[PDB]
Amino acid sequence: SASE
Amino acid sequence: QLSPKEITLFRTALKCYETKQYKKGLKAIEPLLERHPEHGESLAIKGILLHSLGNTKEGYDNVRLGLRNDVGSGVCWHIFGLISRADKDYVQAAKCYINAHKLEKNNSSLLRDLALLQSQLRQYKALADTRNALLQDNPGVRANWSALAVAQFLRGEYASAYKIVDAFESTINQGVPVDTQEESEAMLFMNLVILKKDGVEDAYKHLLSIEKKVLDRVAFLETRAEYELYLSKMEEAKSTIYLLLDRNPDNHQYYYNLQRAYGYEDASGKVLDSAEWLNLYSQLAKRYPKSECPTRLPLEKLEGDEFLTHVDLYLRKKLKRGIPSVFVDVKSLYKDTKKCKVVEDLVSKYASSLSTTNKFSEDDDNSQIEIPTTLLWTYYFLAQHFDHVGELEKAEKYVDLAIDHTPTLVELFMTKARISKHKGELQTAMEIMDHARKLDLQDRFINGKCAKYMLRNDENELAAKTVSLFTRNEAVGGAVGDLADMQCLWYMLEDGKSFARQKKFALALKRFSTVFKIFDTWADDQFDFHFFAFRKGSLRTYLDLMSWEDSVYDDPSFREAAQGSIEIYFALFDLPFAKYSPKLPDFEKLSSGEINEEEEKKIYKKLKKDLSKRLERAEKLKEADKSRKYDEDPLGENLVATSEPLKEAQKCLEKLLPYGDKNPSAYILAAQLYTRLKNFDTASKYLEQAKVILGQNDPTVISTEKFYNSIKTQSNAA
Amino acid sequence: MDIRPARISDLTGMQNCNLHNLPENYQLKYYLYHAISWPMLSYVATDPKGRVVGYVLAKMEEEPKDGIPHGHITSVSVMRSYRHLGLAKRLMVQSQRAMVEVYGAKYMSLHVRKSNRAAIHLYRDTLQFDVQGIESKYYADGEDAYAMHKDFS
Ligand SMILES: *[C@H](O)CS/C=C/NC(=O)CCNC(=O)[C@H](O)C(C)(C)COP(=O)(O)OP(=O)(O)OCc1oc(-n2cnc3c(N)ncnc32)c(O)c1OP(=O)(O)O
Ligand SMILES: [Cl-]
Ligand SMILES: [Cl-]
Ligand SMILES: [Cl-]
Ligand SMILES: [Cl-]
Ligand SMILES: [Cl-]
Ligand SMILES: [Cl-]
Ligand SMILES: [Cl-]
Ligand SMILES: [Cl-]
Ligand SMILES: [Cl-]
Ligand SMILES: [Cl-]
Ligand SMILES: [Cl-]
Ligand SMILES: [Cl-]
Ligand SMILES: [Cl-]
Ligand SMILES: [Cl-]
Ligand SMILES: [Cl-]
Ligand SMILES: [Cl-]
Ligand SMILES: [Cl-]
Repeated sequence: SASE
Repeated sequence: QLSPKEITLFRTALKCYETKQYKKGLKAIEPLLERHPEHGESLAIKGILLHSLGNTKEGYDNVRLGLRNDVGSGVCWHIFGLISRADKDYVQAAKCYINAHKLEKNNSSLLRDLALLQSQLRQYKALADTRNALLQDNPGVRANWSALAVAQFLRGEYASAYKIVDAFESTINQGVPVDTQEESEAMLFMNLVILKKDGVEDAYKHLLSIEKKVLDRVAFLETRAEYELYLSKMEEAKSTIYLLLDRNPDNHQYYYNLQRAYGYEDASGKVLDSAEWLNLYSQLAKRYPKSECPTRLPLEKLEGDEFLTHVDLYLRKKLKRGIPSVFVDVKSLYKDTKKCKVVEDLVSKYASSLSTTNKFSEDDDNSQIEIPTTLLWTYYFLAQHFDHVGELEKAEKYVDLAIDHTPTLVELFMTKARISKHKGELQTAMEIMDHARKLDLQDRFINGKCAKYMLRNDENELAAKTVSLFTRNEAVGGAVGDLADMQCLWYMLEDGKSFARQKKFALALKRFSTVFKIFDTWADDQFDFHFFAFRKGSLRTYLDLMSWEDSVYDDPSFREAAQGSIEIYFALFDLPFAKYSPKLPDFEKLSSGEINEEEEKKIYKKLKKDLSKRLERAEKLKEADKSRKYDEDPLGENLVATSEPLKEAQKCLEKLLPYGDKNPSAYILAAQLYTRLKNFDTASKYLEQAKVILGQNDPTVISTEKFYNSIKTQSNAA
Repeated sequence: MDIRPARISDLTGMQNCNLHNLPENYQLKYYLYHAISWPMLSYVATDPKGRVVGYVLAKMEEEPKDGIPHGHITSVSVMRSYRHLGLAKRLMVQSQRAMVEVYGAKYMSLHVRKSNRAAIHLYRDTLQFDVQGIESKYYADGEDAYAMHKDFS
């Protein structure tokens, strides 16, 4: 999962 | 009017707005204002700057005082449009933009803006006129054509939609790209327009002709099968649906469709050819065994002995693998309560077979083989079964059996907590869930379950400390404030309900209001997409957006929050001590009215002092937010202190009423509201509407009518 | 279980699934941005009642690394109850096929925190991703990410  | 030194200064005002940091701007306006106060545009530019770095009514005044001065001038109307828009006053921004454009007919960006506002307000008619005017202004860009088509489609004006898309598509004889994906979507949208206007027969033909242009192969094939099933072109549907199962054999609807295409199943119920219906599914087991659907689905419709044989084969399958999901899977069969008994008796016998042997039943010892750790999973199944069915004693014996076997397995403790919850033992449910969490500190899920159980037990701060392990704590109000920022509906609801039932009303209102804010935010998020969607060209998806939005407030969570708020607003109206959020023991003394004025006076003095400290505490919180712009002004208490809770309850009711027929609780809340408002004819109609559905001998209905009777006969005297 | 393309109306249920299962969260707007920008890349697993129970939230790289188009998983998770079934693997294959067919993606990439044994065993070993390298302090709590990257060829 990407972290914004 | 007309000065040449101020012109270079008037411009720098606007440019500073354009460039943000409104600070410089004001310094370039103020000089020309306190010596010329009658120039509307000047007053206007002033305002939006004071609005922009905030705040807020300071601006709205200068804007207004400016706009009332210049009749007249698009610049004034435009900045009134901007601030109304920023403040989410969309019906008024539209009105400002129409007037702005009617005074500056050559400024096309006003229209580009108005279109967004009108799309939000669902003013489909006026939208179409705006989109049309934009298409005339610049027919160069495909997006303007798409936006007029979609707008027209949204009005049901399908023919006008068709002619627009058709016209545009012909002006590209060469190509072929264009975007390609823009074109693919343009076609699928066009095929929607045709289906909507010329019906299925034509739409099928058109779809078959655009096959080469369509990139979304799943949309093509799914859309194709729907048509082919509709036209009774069964043989073609057969082959198409096989193309879909090939792509994805885990899509339930594909199966019901393949069955329908074989004629083995009606569009509603599965009849007839009970024998060949099975057979197809058996063949479908040749659809690579990498899919559970061919054996799981028929379980829904099978019955009698053929069910027993297959459910047996299915259960053993999932038991030998040690699948913890086995009960959640079979669970849905229990809708009939005949299969439930069958499954119960089947896996009960499983546990005692497995008594002496390691083989299910009895005749399995003739086919030999054994299994070591199936009892765990059998026991775990039985534990979930009996919890579902409501035994609880049997249930708890089974989890215990499972935990004794392997005490390190998280799920076993999850189930034991629920069983405790069902027994009404909240404190130990909470302890057992914390033990479940302890067995897996890296998993946010079990963390969440734990916090929920804590909330159910009214341990708010413990819950907030627990979830603090997974949140981004940097702002605002720690874990709980981040959970609000990230729109975590369930936590705000459980927290709010917890505060409510401890009579900590200000907090309850707070948490519920956060649910309101999350929904409002959702409703508002589409806004930029009334532009962005046509720039990407995602027309069918845009359509889905618009209709999702149209009913976004028709949700369990929003209902629960609104309901909760109204009930507290009712208490706020009824009890004059409710606003002090008294602790439960003080709430009950004051509610029973058996105490003297000596004790009553004492309780109030205490309640007041405690409120002072909460207020004092909230100021410190604000100072901390601010020193870190847009703050929050009631970290807790502003809501609960309202001068008239009825009005607030009324606002809470607004978005419940359109869905009243399926959620008649809305109507009953309404009745209770207008009863308190002394407005009995509006009260009785709502109560009647509620009586019609569900009613007559409904508990909530009669207790409302009793309350209704008590207040209406109280207005008079005799 | 029922795996199928994601629709607008089940975005909130993807968000809720994300919230329950992952420390990295987004507001709904960011889901919408995925739906409008790449309307067929995301998939969803639903329970017998229709609610979202697993998902993959996919996209194509807005700013293409070196001009070659490629996909990015931005999120994938399953409720704890429906894990170990094949839900994630299946959601991943559906989403990947679409990246290729609709956008011409030549590869896909994603981030996993170094300690997520589960996710690694899923991409590295059973979906055949390669470890591209390591991105220091990628997650908010400071943990390192593995950049994973699967080439379509
Ligand atoms: C950016 O988004 C990438 S990293 C984020 C991933 N999400 C999460 O970490 C949180 C929540 N969701 C999950 O944790 C799920 O476990 C994931 C998403 C990781 C996978 O769900 P699922 O259980 O459906 O995985 P699968 O479909 O079966 O895929 C194949 C597979 O994985 C395992 N497996 C992974 N990890 C373990 C562990 N620790 N123990 C046993 N098994 C594991 C399998 O056994 C799989 O099947 P297989 O037969 O081995 O191929
Ligand atoms: Cl800024
Ligand atoms: Cl109007
Ligand atoms: Cl109309
Ligand atoms: Cl009309
Ligand atoms: Cl109008
Ligand atoms: Cl028409
Ligand atoms: Cl025909
Ligand atoms: Cl086949
Ligand atoms: Cl629960
Ligand atoms: Cl529950
Ligand atoms: Cl546009
Ligand atoms: Cl753009
Ligand atoms: Cl409800
Ligand atoms: Cl959470
Ligand atoms: Cl965004
Ligand atoms: Cl649920
Ligand atoms: Cl859940």
